[PDB]
Amino acid sequence: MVNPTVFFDIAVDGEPLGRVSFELFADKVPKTAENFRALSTGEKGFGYKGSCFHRIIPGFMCQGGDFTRHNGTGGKSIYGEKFEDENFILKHTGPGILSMANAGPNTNGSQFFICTAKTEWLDGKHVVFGKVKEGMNIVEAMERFGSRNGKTSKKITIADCGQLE
Amino acid sequence: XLLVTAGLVLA
Repeated sequence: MVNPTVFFDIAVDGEPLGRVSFELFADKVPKTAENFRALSTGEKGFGYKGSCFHRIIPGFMCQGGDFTRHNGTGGKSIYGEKFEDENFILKHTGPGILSMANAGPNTNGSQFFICTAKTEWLDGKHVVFGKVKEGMNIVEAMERFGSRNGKTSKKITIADCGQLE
Repeated sequence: XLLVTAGLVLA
């Protein structure tokens, strides 16, 4: 078995920026990795294609995955609306970690964030399930459109996404 | 503060 790799092509107000690919740790967090993989191919009939990064805070993270409400209040998993915290084996150790956003214990949906710094205060509260494999420079470029309060100055969208391996 | 929540964003 190999860990899946999925990609996102990011656009900034419709202008293509570039591709970010992620390795998902299906060997450590199989259920959380599967959720993200299936939302990236859109195979259940809904997913990340066309959604936006609604909250970006420079030096901290880029948050997206709300494909229903596009504002932090929506999204759902492939398992129903929310699922449990699978485990907290992996930590928020540096730039590039992919982790689940939530609204408290066992409330995982579709929203996630990509860390641009070590965020150890989130350890044990947010399930880490992947990391940026290629395209960290596109994540850095994305950060420039964020602000201290999270609002973005340009619309950052997942123009396309899918599975590579 | 610096959290990543879904619905009530805290400081």
